[PDB]
Amino acid sequence: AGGLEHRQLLDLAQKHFSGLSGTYDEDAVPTLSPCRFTGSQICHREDGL
Amino acid sequence: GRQFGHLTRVRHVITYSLSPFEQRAFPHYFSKGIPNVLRRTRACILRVAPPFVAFYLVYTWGTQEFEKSKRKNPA
Repeated sequence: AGGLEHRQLLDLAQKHFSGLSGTYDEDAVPTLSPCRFTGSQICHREDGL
Repeated sequence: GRQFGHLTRVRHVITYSLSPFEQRAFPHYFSKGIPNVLRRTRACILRVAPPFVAFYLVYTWGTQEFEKSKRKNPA
C-alpha cells in the first residue's frame, strides 16, 4: 500500500516468490476445529499490589 | 462491621472454579460417597458408642432388678 502500481508488484512477486511450495504435502493440512467455551472464574490473590 | 475487602492478607494463591451449568450436581453420589461415609463412621464409632452401650446395660439391669423386686418371695 502506498505509491506503487499493481503490475510491478505482481512481476516482482513472480520473480522472488515462485519457489514456495503449495502442494500440501501428504495430508499435512492443519485445519482448525470448533473450540469449547466454558463459563468459569480464575482469581489470583496478591494483596501486596 | 466486618465486610469483604480487608478481612485478612493473602498472597500467591490461585483459585479455579467451574460454572454450575457446566457440571453435574451428583457426580459420584454412590460410587465414592459410600466409602467416604464408611470411613467417617469407622472413625467416629469408637469415640461415640461405649457410653451409650453402658447406658443400655444400665437400663436393662435396672429394669430387670425392679421387676424382680416387685414380685413376692416365699416365706
